[PDB]
Amino acid sequence: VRSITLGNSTITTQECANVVVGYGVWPEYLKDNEATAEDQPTQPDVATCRFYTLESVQWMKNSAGWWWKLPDALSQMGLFGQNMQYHYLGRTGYTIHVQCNASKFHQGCLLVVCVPEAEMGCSNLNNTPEFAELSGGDTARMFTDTQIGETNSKKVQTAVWNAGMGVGVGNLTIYPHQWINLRTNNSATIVMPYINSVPMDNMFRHNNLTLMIIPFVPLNYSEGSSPYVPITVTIAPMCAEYNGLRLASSQ
Amino acid sequence: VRSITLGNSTITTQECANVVVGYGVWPEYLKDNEATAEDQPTQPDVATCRFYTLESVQWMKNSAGWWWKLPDALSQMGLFGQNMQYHYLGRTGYTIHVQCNASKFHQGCLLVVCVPEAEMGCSNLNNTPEFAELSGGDTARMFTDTQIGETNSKKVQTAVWNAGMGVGVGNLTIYPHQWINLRTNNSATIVMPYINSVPMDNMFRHNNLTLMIIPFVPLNYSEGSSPYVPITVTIAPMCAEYNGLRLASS
Amino acid sequence: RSITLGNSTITTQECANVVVGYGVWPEYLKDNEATAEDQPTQPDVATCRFYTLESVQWMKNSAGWWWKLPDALSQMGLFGQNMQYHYLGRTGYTIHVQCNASKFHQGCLLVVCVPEAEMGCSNLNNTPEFAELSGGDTARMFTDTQIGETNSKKVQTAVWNAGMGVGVGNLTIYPHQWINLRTNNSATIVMPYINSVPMDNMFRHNNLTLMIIPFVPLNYSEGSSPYVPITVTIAPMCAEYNGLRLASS
Amino acid sequence: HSRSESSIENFLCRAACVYYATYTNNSEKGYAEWVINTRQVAQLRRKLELFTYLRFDLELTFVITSAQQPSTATSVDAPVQTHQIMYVPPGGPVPTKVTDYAWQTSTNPSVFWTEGNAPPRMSIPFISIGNAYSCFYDGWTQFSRNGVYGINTLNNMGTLYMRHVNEAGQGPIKSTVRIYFKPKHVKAWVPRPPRLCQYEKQKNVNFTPTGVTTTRVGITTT
Amino acid sequence: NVNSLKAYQIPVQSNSDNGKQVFGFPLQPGANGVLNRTLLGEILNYYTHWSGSIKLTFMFCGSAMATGKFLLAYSPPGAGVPKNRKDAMLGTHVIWDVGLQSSCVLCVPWISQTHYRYVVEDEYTAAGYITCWYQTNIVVPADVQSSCDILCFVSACNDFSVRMLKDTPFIRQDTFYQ
Amino acid sequence: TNINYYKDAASNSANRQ
Amino acid sequence: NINYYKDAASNSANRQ
Repeated sequence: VRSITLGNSTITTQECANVVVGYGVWPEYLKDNEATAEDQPTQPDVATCRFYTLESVQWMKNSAGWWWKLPDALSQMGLFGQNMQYHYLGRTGYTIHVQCNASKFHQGCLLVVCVPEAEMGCSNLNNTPEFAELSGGDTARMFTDTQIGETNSKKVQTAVWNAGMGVGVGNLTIYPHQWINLRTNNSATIVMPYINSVPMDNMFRHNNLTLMIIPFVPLNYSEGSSPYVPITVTIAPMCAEYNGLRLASSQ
Repeated sequence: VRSITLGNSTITTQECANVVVGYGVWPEYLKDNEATAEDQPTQPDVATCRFYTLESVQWMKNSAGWWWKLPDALSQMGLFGQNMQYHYLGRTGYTIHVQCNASKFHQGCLLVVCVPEAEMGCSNLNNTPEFAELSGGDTARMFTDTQIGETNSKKVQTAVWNAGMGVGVGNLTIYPHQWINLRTNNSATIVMPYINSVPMDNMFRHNNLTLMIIPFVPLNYSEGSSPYVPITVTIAPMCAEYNGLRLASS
Repeated sequence: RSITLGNSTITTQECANVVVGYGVWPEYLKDNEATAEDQPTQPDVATCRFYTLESVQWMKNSAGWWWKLPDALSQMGLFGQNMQYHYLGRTGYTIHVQCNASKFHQGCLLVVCVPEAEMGCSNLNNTPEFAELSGGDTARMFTDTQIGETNSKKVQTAVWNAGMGVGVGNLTIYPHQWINLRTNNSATIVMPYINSVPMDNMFRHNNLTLMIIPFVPLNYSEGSSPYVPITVTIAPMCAEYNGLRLASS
Repeated sequence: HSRSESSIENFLCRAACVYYATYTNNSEKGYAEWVINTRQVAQLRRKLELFTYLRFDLELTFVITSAQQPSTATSVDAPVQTHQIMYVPPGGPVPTKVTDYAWQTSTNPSVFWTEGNAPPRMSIPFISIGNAYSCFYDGWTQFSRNGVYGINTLNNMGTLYMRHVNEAGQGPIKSTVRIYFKPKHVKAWVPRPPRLCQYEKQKNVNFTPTGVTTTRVGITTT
Repeated sequence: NVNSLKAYQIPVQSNSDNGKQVFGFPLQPGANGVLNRTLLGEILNYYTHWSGSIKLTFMFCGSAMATGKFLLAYSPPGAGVPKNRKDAMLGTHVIWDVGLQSSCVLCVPWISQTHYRYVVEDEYTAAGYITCWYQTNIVVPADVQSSCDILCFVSACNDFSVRMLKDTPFIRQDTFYQ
Repeated sequence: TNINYYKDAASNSANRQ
Repeated sequence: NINYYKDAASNSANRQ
């Protein structure tokens, strides 16, 4: 077995389990060459780059999927969130560890993907979804197995087979991803780098990434096998930087 | 014509009255030879080590004096306070800048002192003073012009001539200090190092330092001269370290 | 210290700093840049000296003052005499605006030197009158309000446009200083020859225009002396005159 | 990083319509004329007026467009139209009619351009008598400090005439010539405040006073 | 005030209070009325993009006997305009003692998500808010005025550049001037 | 590559560099 | 290759 240690935390991730390192890039700190913000950043290090375990969700035989926006997922988690409120600009990578364990007598398969810039569409084509609909602080917002109607002016068109992005759900594999096949898998680990067109961005106004966990083969199990299979997401900021110190934000 | 810069901030000082550097020690970080905590320490640097300006007070012809408890002064002011809430152990030095300006037609003199371990006494000798009486964050607590009554259950014996510590106020000069004489001075700057018997301590339970501003020669001025002379205190943590990350504390 | 030139030796000095125009110290015309083939007259001491013009009073209401430069020293001494007798002339200047108040006074003047200060009219269909633009040894004044259209040949002296249709708060591009009575006693600007041609006629063309505009008005408590004058002292520098002939104003 | 696009050359070296005029086919005296100044248009004038003294060559681009005017004949056929633009330097003979001898341009430069082709273009040197163009002139034209006050005592750049070389068409055609200036190889001196008040006249600085800036409610307003 | 020199005068006075913001404008050099007509703003209005630090020079034109202290603060965007000196004090701030320094220069740094910002207003390219507060009340002696004025100056720092030449919105025409 | 075709300097392109 | 224009944006595509 192996030990992934970030600050006060330490994960146990099989031994042969493959860590998917984003687009081949390991998160690193900003270089003086590509920067413009003239104020010296704050690098919390141990206090920020650590494993925050978000809320777990239940995988049931009909579950369509779950998703989290990342900057707005760790917004309420510790000193990461505090620096997030107090600074105008931020920059972060992540180590995402999605854990699900069943028994030999269970079956199922989840796609765990990291969509950068997951701009989602609305149910009413004449409106954009609302902040609460797109965002759930450590409270996974759920995909749906059905189309939501034109009614409900400000909701996300959560039909899973379009991933709420107007694409084929079967093509999300271009984004860094793993599969949790209960037959042979216990967890998925993805190390995402800073993905953005600008060197630093605000952490409340822009969710640079979006984690999605979508069961492609549904859970099933014989009578007697434990029927409550939870999935627990644990994300860790990596090489976090903040610039532009100021008042906090009511966001 | 001098500037002291820390983080996002920058203070303006005359190139004459130098900085009183604590007990001859400039603040530094803890080294692996004096420490006991094993966890790596958060050192927020620019976000923590910066000039936090506390609330201003008015100096009047009758004012007896003011004091602040240091760890519990910036406790709710910025990321210093946030780290203070989220960590079990902390360690800091300070740069304290007391700013007061009057005119040539004014007169007066303040003692600006930094008392390490300013354990203060009670009015009722059968009780220990109350935390709210001893402590004020962004709310300077005040010395008294007179003895407070023994009747008061949990109050601080704030009689200025004893500094609330049962000593001679005229001997507070043993602690690091400066004088703000309005005739010749506009501010005083004292750079205090970490003073304690242990390498680190909890920042809510123990106020290891206490700032005191006591006017020894009171404010005075002729009719016409401005009657409102405020005193503003601005403290900047220096070489801040935090250990033992945990759930936050009220 | 002091600044001594041609029998005149103003001493107003306290470290401080002289604003040297556009970084150029006045010099005589080089043979490389000249066209007038006749040999110039360089009176030197007799002309390059501190002529102190009439003083003006800074009042709590004063909007500002201006002088056209050739026609400010036009009547002052041998500078004026050579000016009358020669067709072409070329000079730099050292301008010294002197104002002193007390510690209990407050106010601030902008002292700027505008090259080519072409000024507009109130009646937009004509140009201002010569006397309206010019005041021999007599500072002309800006106004606190817009002047009237009916006025046939008057200068639009509303200060906030400087009589040039521009932002008065942007006059700092021209060489300038501030006389902040809190910290200041005078302003000294050493201006070089500014013109498109090597030499020009000194009656027809006022190459420069000094402007003194109070940005923060004079104020003082009852008792402090209420009469604060401003005195302008300008000295030609490296004066040259070409084309001697009869003279006429 | 680089301040390249903020150089004076980049700032001023972009074509700008300085004036445009009209003339008619047969008419009677259907020729156009223009005394060349740079102060009739607002945009170019302000850009140039950010400086007191300038020096540069010029790129002249002419955009000449014609249009059919109403007529009473049956199916008027337009043959291709050619135009002549003649420059009369100050002092030269001046066309008094569409069929004048001045149009011979033995010496006076002129362009002949046929419609439907690339717009004609011409570069011209630094044509000043002094060592720099003057944007402002705080003086008069007469030594008696009388006559004219301003930059129109300096402006003497000659006239620019326009005519149809084609003519007599059975149906009338009206043409519009648009002159475009583009400063090349520019040199500027003595910057001065940008123009604040709207321009009023081309021959003087005369302005109607306006406020310093736009207004807000309070000093703390955001 | 805009039609007079009073627009350039920042009023300051002896006070019974503290904090007491003296002025506050957004950091829109090319858009807001405070700055767009400055020298810097005029130049910026001929370009589309801008980037760099800004020199805000403050000169105290009060009596030689007046003293005091001010907090000049630049608060980056993300949080509303600082409401009290406590809030403004977290962002970039400077303590200016009037008495030793008649003038004080604040170099507002370039803290932006992008390499450049729009000269025109856009909530994406936000610049922040510049505020000033009383650090220590203006103390004045007898028989000298207690209310003074301050002048503000804007310039560009050594690392300032503009881009994408364009026409200014300030000049307008409807006929050929003659 | 920039070659000037005309005998007069005024005919050249701008001094952009 | 030979480029006729002073600005790199004017050049042809990078297909070789």
